[PDB]
Amino acid sequence: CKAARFDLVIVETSGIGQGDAAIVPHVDLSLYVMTPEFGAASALEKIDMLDFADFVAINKFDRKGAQDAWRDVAKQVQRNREQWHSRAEDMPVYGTQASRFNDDGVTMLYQGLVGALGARGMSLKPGTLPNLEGRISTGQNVIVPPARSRYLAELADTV
Amino acid sequence: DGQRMGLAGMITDMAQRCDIDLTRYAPTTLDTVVAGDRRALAQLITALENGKADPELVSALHAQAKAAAVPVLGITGTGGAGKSSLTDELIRRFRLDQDDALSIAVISIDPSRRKSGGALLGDRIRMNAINHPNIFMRSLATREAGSEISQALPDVIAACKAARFDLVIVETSGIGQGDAAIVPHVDLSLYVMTPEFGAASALEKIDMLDFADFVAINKFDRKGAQDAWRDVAKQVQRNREQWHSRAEDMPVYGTQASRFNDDGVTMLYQGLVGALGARGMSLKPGTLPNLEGRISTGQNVIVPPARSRYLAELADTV
Amino acid sequence: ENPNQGSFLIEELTDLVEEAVLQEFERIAERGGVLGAMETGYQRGKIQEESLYYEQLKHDGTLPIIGVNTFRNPNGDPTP
Amino acid sequence: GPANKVRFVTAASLFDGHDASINIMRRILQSQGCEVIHL
Ligand SMILES: Nc1nc2c(ncn2[C@@H]2O[C@H](COP(=O)(O)OP(=O)(O)O)[C@@H](O)[C@H]2O)c(=O)[nH]1
Ligand SMILES: [Mg+2]
Repeated sequence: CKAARFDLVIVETSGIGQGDAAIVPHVDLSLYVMTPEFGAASALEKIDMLDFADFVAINKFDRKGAQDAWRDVAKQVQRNREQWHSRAEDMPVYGTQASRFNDDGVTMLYQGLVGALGARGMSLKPGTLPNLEGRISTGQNVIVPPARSRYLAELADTV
Repeated sequence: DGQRMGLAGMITDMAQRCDIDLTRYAPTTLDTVVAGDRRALAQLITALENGKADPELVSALHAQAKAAAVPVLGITGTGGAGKSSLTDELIRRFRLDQDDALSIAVISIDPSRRKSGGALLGDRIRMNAINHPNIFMRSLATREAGSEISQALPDVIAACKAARFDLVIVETSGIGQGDAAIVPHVDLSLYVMTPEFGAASALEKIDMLDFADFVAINKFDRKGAQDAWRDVAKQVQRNREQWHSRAEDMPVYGTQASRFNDDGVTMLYQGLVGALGARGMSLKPGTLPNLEGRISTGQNVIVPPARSRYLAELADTV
Repeated sequence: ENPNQGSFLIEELTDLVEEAVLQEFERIAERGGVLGAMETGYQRGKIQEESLYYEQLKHDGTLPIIGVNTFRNPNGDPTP
Repeated sequence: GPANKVRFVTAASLFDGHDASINIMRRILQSQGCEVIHL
């Protein structure tokens, strides 16, 4: 594939376990996805993939604990990184939402990946999208504020 | 002094000072082992782990294991599923029902750190009900680059079996999707799952379900509990190709480990008792309320989720 | 425009249907919103199951539907 | 290094609600590439 003189190569592996990090030496850049439901905070400190992932993304704030997972994951990434003298909110971990179109976190991740590719020296044109800032999307353009998920219960109680 | 010389340097000196192996201290026979010692038992376990024993010893171990005729039950699943808690609950139910008249052995396997070289064998912490001479537990690490089982796991399994115990439970590390390292070596298979596992179609490519004997879903608190159970049961039926049955009767039941005295836990214990009886191991007649059912009704739950977000209502009132 | 004069049955059916509908509403809410229902295909599968049950019963014939399960006139079924 | 691995166990004495010291000890020990069962 590389010999095809293409701009970019992207490879997705199979669903991984815990002790599996075979992709480390065969590629250049490492993106690892994660879910808010992953287990206890003390548990996560045994996920070996965090030892090499250049970026880690928790996707979709479907369930709860999204912010909790974000804080814990960022803190553990710092812990494994040995970059003690830096605060967590700047770490290269971003949480997004796949199903929702035009997600803010997706844009943030794209801007970061553009920066990373520029670091490796990849020829390309200057940026065009509004270079927004942030670390977690606010869930904009959502149909319903989660505050009223169970309105039917309110209607039943009303009746 | 810890601030002066530094905790890092103190730990380095501690690590380097304790550096010596105890390989020469292993025994050379199994007589005292079958006698019932524990320290020599751990000695044999360690010697097998490092492979410092004669092949004659291992051959004798296998010979005795061929006469062991004992239950070997493995429990595995995704990482962070919570299998350890389920194991603890099962052990507790065993003790409660059988009046501590059994000889329980437990083996856990945890991943190693492929970079640093160390590991964090953090599973004994969750379990709490092993405060007894008649139930023994042991943990082992990965230590190998690729697999999720020991380079001598069958050897230690045979050694543990030779100790004339009642039943051996074994758990590996959190598995991926293409792994079946627990299938051929053990006798019975328990697989844990979570409601947040992806699309319904995704359920059709979890290879572990192919050899699974019994599948349980944990932490029913979250959404989709009933829907996830439905899809799991339907997929299990499809993979079994036993079209002659209706869906609800398939041998798949899911429980909520954390909350005390879960009904589904008792149901699963009843099923596993039936399974062992079908394979024929000596045990006393049942004594607990042996209910029927398929999914726990959330008994004794503190708050019916129908009133989960009351605080928002109070704020709106104000 | 009000045939309820003399009717216990209309009121009984009304209240029972209302209770059933509200119970289904509570179940839907416990399913976590209509959007979540759409994502998980809850109601789609439910309708699938109920349609299968209805068709199975219709093919069984234990439900009286006039002119399909009986009254098969000996003239055959040409149906131009 | 030596084929043997360092196995440790860490815990707190009865009735001391603080725990962070255990964590600080154990994470450093882990950094030193030693297997420890923290109970
Ligand atoms: N909601 C819920 N959480 C649970 C339940 N059982 C265990 N957990 C969570 O799982 C954690 C323990 O996971 P653990 O067994 O140590 O991870 P494992 O050893 O890799 O399987 C606990 O901290 C609990 O928060 C349950 O029944 N319901
Ligand atoms: Mg574990």
